Amino acid sequence: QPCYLYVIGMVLTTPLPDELNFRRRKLYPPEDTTRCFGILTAKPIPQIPHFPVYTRSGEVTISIELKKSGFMLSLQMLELITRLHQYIFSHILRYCVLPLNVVSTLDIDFKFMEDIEKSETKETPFVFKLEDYQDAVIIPRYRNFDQPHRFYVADVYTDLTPLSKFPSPEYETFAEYYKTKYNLDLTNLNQPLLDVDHTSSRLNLLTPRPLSSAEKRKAKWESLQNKQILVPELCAIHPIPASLWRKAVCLPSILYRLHC
RNA sequence: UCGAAGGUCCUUCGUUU
RNA sequence: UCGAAGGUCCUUCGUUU
Repeated sequence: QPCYLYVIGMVLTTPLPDELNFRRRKLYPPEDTTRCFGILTAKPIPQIPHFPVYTRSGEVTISIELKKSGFMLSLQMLELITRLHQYIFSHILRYCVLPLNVVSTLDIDFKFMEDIEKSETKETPFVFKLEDYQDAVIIPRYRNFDQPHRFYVADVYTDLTPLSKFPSPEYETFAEYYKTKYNLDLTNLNQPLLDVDHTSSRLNLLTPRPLSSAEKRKAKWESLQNKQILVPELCAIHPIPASLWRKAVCLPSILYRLHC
C-alpha cells in the first residue's frame, strides 16, 4: 500500500498592518511554532494553488506540500493515526489528519499522544506556575460538565488576584462570586487571573475577521465570553497547547477547499 | 456553548354519514 | 371543523465573569 505524506503550510504573509491594529493585540504567526498538521492519503493530491485563510492575526497562506512519498509503515501505526484524526475532529473539533514536528526535516509528532495519555486536592494549596499558562488552553472545572468550554489564555493579569473587585455589581470579589454561585473555596488567594479568547469553527476563506436573532444573541454571548476573567486554581490545563490549537481550527476551512 | 418559549409556513396522516 | 406526527424559517428569552 503506497503512501503519500503532505504538510499543511501556514505562514503569515500579511500581518495586521499596525494601522489596522488599533488595539495593538498580540499577533500569533503560525511559522513561529514548529508543530504543525499534515494530511495522510493513499492516492496523491491534485496540485492545489496556495490560498489565504483569514484569521484574527492576518492573512495566512495555506500551502499543501508533499514532504515524503512512496513509503508505508506497518498496520498498528496506520491504525493509531486514525485515533488522532478522530481526536482532532471529534474531541478537539466537533483521508487522515495527523500532527507533525521538526527533527531540519519533519516527522510525526512524538510529543502529542503522551500529554493526553498522560492525563488519566488539596489541603496544601494550589501553586501558580507562570510557565504553565504561557501557551495554554484552559477549561473551567466547575461548570458545563457535559461539553466543557475551552479558552485560549489571552493575558495573565498580574495586578489582579481573586480578592480583586468583581466586575459585576452583585458580587464584591471573584472569591465571593465563586463561593456564592458554585460553592467553591480557593486555597490560593495570591494567584493572578487569566484573560481569555475563543474562536472554534467558522469559515475562514472570506473575512468576517444582516444578522438574525439567534446570531445577534451569540454576538453578545461571544463578546462577554472574551471579556471573562478566570481563576487558574479553578481551571484545568488542556494537553494540546494553544499554538497548535490555533492551527487546528483552520482545518475545516482548509479541508473544505481541497474537496471543493 | 447548552437550553427555553411564542409564532409562521410546508410535508404525511387521523377525524363526519 | 377539531386533531396527530415530523420538518422549515422568523421572533423573544435564559445561560458565562
